Amino acid sequence: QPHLRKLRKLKRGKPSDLEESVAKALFELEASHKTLRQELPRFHVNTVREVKVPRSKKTVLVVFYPLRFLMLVRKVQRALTSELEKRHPGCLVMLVAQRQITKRPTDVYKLQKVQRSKTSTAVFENILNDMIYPSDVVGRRWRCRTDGSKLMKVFLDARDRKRIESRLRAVAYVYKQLTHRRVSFGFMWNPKLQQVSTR
Amino acid sequence: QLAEQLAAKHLRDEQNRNKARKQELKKREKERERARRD
Amino acid sequence: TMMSVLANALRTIASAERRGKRQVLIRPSSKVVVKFLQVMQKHGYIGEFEIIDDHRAGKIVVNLNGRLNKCGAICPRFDCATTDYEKWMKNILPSRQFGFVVLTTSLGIMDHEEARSRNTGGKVLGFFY
Amino acid sequence: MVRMHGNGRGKASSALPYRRTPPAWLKIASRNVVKMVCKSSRKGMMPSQIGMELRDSMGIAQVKNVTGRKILRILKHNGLAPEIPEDLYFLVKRATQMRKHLERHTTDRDTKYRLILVESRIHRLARYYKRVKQLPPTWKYES
Amino acid sequence: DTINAKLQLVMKSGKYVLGTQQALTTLRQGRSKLVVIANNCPPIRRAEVEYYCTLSKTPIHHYSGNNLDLGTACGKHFRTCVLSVTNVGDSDI
RNA sequence: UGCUGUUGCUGUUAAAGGGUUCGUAGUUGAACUGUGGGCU
RNA sequence: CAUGGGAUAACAAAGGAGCUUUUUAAAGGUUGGAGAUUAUGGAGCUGUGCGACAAAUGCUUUCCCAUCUCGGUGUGGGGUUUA
Ligand SMILES: [Mg+2]
Ligand SMILES: [Mg+2]
Ligand SMILES: [Mg+2]
Ligand SMILES: [Mg+2]
Ligand SMILES: [Mg+2]
Repeated sequence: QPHLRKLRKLKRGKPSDLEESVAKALFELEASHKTLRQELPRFHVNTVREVKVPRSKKTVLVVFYPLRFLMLVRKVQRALTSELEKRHPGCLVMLVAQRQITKRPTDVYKLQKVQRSKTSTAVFENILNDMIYPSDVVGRRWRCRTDGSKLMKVFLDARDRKRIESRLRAVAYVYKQLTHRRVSFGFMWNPKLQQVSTR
Repeated sequence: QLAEQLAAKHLRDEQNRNKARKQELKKREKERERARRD
Repeated sequence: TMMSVLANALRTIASAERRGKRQVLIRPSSKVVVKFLQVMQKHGYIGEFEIIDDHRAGKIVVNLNGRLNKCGAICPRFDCATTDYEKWMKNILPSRQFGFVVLTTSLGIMDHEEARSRNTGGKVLGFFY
Repeated sequence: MVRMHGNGRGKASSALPYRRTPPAWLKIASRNVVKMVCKSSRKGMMPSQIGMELRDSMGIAQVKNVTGRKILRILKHNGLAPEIPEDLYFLVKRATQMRKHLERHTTDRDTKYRLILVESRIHRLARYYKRVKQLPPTWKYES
Repeated sequence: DTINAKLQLVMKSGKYVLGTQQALTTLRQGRSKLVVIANNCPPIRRAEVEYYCTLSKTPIHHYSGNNLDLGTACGKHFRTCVLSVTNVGDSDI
C-alpha cells in the first residue's frame, strides 16, 4: 500500500498499530494540504512511541525522524503538528529528531577529536528546542540547594504564554523520559532586563 | 617520486567519489519508478 | 591580567563576609569554583547559591549566612601526601577542632577530613573556617 | 589600540544577544545570503566591510545565525580569501604611509616613535600567523 | 588612493600589459580600455601616446606618481612608464 | 636572628622602585565536551 | 622497577574544503615419498549488472538555458491549522 512509503524501509514489513495510523495521516495530508504538499513527498518517519503522563488526561505521541530532515521539519512544524492533533483526539504530538551521543573519553588526545554536536550537553539542548519549537529559550539558571541537589530552570518569553502554557507539564515529563534530567519552566516579560512575570 | 605517489592517491579518491555518486543517483530512480507504478 | 579564577572568586566572598553583606556576585564562573562552593555548602558555611547562564563564563549569586570567618586560595597548588595532612592543619588552620582544607584528588574535590578516610593524597586548593 | 602599546583603557565594543535565532520577518534564504557575500568580495570588499553592508541595508544582523558559518569561512570555501590576513594588511599599509611621510619630515620624532610601536605590532602578529600556518614560512616584512 | 584600489582589482582579475611599445600595439588594435601614464614621462613620448588615445577615443588617466610609484602600485619590482588594461574584470575603471 | 625571610623581611619620610618606552631567552597565563536512572 | 586512580596540570598534533555497509551472478588478467611438467580451482585486481539496509543535514533538490467555516485545545468567549 502506498501509505507505507512514509515509514523507514526496515519497518515496512510489520508496522505497529501506531505507526501505520500516523502513516495514513501523513500520506493523506501530502495530497490535500496546501503548504505540506511540497515538503511531505521527501519525508518519512522512523518510529512512533506512546507516553502516558501521570496525573493527567491527555497522552503524548512522540514521533522520531532522521536528522537529515531537520530543516524540512522546522519549515512546516507548526502546520504539521496541529494537523496531526485533529486526527488523534485526546493526544499531544511532538516531533523529535533522532541523534546519537559519543560517550566522554578519558584520554586527553581522544577528547580533542570529539565532534562537539555529538556531546550529551549539545544533544539534550537540541531535544528541548524540538519540543517547544515555535518558542525559544530566553534564559537559563541553575539552582543549587543546601541539601546538595541542583535544579535547572528554563525561561520562555511571556508573549506566547497563551499558546504553550497547557503543554508545559507534558513537555517536562517527556523530557525526563528521553534524557533522565529534570527541567522546570518560567516566563519572562521583557527578557532584556531579566524581568520574570508572576501570573 | 613522493609527488607522483600523492597524485596517484588523489586520482583514485576522486574516481571512487564519482562512482559512488553515480551509483547513488542510479538508485532511487527505481524507487521513483515504483511511485509511478502504483 | 587575571591569572586564577579560583583565587579571584574566594577573595570576593571573604571581603563580602567581612563587611557583613547578605549576597555577593561572582564572575567569571568555573566548574572548579562550583565544586569548591558545594564543599563549603555541605558543612553549612554558606547558604543557597545560583548559577546564571550567559553563553560565556557565567556568574554566580550566593547567599551568605553569618557563619563564615575567612576563605582563601593556596597558590601554587602544592602536592600533599597522606602524611602531610598534620603539617597543613598546623600551619593554616585556627585550631584542631574546626576548619577544613580543600584538596583536588583523583577521586574528586573534597575536604581533608574525607580524603584521609579514603587514604588518598592530592594537591591543595584552599581553606575555609 | 587600547592596552598593548599605550595607556588607553577604553571599553567600547558590541554586545551580541543571547537569542541566536533570526527574526520572523527576515525572509531571505541561506543560499541567497551566500551569493551576496561572494558577490561583494569580487567587487573588492574586505570581510569587515561586507558584514557592515548587510547589517546596514539588508536587515541581516549576523551572517552566522542565518547560514551557520562565518563570513571568512564562506570566502575560503569559494576561493576568495585574501592572500594575507586582513588585520595584518591594514597594519602594513599604515607603516608604509608613515615611512613615506618620514622621508621628507626627518625631525618628526613623535611619528618616529609611533612607527616603532606599529612595527613591533606587525612582528608579533606575523609570528602568530606563521605558527597556525596562515602565512608561508620565511614570509618577511620589508621596510 | 581610489586609482590604486582599482589597479589591484585589475591586477588580480583582469588583463593588462606593461610598457610603451606593447601599449601602443593594443591602441592600434581595439582592445585597450584605459591607459595610465606616470608623471615622470618624457614630453615627446607622452604627446605621442595621448595622440593615439584621442584618435581611438580611449580614456586616459594621468597618474600622480612617477614610474617607480606606478610599478610599485602594480605589485611589480620594476619601473613602468605606461600601462594599458585590455580587460577590466569586476572593476568600475 | 622573621638581622638572608620557600614556610617568613623591608623599599612615601628610617637603607632601598631603574628617567621613559620597545623587546629575546625565562616565569605566568580565561571559559567549555561531565547532575546516571528505577524499585521496595 | 612493577602496578591501581584521573581531579588539577604539562608535552605533542591540528588551524578545520587535503575535506557507507552487505547479497548474488557472470567477464577478462593434496594426488605413496623425493625431482621436473602442466592444468583445475581459492583468495585477492579491475571493470559489468543484482538484491537488502543505513546516512550529521531535503536529487519528487538547487541552477539558468530558455518556450509560452469545520475540527482538536484550554477557561459563552480565547488562542492553532484550515476554509
Ligand atoms: Mg626562629
Ligand atoms: Mg629589616
Ligand atoms: Mg631614603
Ligand atoms: Mg619613577
Ligand atoms: Mg585554565
